[PDB]
Amino acid sequence: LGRIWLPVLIVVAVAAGALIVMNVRTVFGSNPVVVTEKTSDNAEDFNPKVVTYEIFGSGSSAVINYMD
Amino acid sequence: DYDLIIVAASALILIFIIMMVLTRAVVAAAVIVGTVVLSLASAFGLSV
Repeated sequence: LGRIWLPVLIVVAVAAGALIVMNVRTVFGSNPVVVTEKTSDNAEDFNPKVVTYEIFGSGSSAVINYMD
Repeated sequence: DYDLIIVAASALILIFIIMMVLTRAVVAAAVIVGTVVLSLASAFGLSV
């Protein structure tokens, strides 16, 4: 392999250098923004507790104030 | 940092290829490269 050893080794070295370049060149950067994760709850109305106000008396009418 | 790594690797490989082509020997090129690298470390130390 007197006339074969040189070009093969040249190609091997070129491939190794190209691989290293392709990796390290792309390693830089790649972190421009930060996006936080979202964890919300299910907003549904199943079995809601029911509150009832009742006003009654011997009078005809009344003035009522209540807290919703 | 990344550019220093890239430059060192590419320059070493290219210089090794050129020396191997010119001197037609592998061990001679390896010796040249290794000695230059050692001198490089000493240079960094002195400059620092």
